[PDB]
Amino acid sequence: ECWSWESYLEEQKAITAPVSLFQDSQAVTHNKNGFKLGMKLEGIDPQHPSMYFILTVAEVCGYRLRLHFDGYSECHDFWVNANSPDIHPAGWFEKTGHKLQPPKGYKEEEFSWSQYLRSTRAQAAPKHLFVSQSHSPPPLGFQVGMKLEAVDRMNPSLVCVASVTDVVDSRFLVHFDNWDDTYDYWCDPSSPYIHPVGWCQKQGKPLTPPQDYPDPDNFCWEKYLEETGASAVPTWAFKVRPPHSFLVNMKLEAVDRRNPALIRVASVEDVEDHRIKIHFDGWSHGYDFWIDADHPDIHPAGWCSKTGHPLQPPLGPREPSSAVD
Ligand SMILES: CN(C)CCCC[C@H](N)C(=O)O
Repeated sequence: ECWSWESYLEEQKAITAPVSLFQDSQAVTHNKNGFKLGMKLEGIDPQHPSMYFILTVAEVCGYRLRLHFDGYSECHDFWVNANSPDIHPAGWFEKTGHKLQPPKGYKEEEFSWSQYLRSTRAQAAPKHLFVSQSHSPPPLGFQVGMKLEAVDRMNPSLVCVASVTDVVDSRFLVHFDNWDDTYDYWCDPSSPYIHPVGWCQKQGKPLTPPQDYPDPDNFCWEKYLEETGASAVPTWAFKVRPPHSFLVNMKLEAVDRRNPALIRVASVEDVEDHRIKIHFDGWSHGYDFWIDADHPDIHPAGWCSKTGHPLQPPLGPREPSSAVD
């Protein structure tokens, strides 16, 4: 009850990033978190986006939850918001035609929700909590098998030959041809990271062809499209979003990248058209990091208070790891 945004702003002569700068999903604070400790469900592996696993609610905190990969090590646990599009209710993969990576010890054929729930004596999280159940409209113009050019987010200076390999509700999965699946990332039509076939060519940018493509220097889209019999995502399907309007020094709240259980008071350290650099007030600049303006883990001031999540105040002066802020 002691720390408060109101007096911090007066003390610092600062301003917060207006709620209007965030996506509705990042700002909404009046939804109830119906998830309960022990409930089971399905979800994508954040580090291997094309794979689906059985997950359990290991912890609830405000509008967030910590999920655990059944049968596996706790080191894989991760946090998501209750309105996350990356989780689905029990039975979702079977209904949508997706494959499942069963719990440790199980074979994909030995898994059955009904029996599993009995063996574990648990309940499945009710369906009415999921925003994504594949009941909504698919992304206009993006179908499994189409080709496009996309930025490798792990190596962002590369624009590469890619394919759509999955579609779930209003989002699709970008995959880099002949490269490892862990480079995949879910995306939507307004993403600034995707471009139609030929973009690089009109921009003078070098295009990164499929891994080990014969005579990589002579890569030709027309040729590749004939070889694969695949079509390119149509140009009209791409509807890139406008650059965000966050300004340097605006304050907000952001999940700690080192200990995701925590959320800290933060400031906009720097900006790009679609990214912002986060600085945790009072902490060393060595911890500042870049992040997409639409990332689900940044929120407007007051989010923690309204959702019931603890908020870490600025680090005290002269403390270890601090910065004369
Ligand atoms: C195109 N992209 C999906 C992969 C780029 C990999 C770069 C480098 N060989 C590495 O392995 O880090």
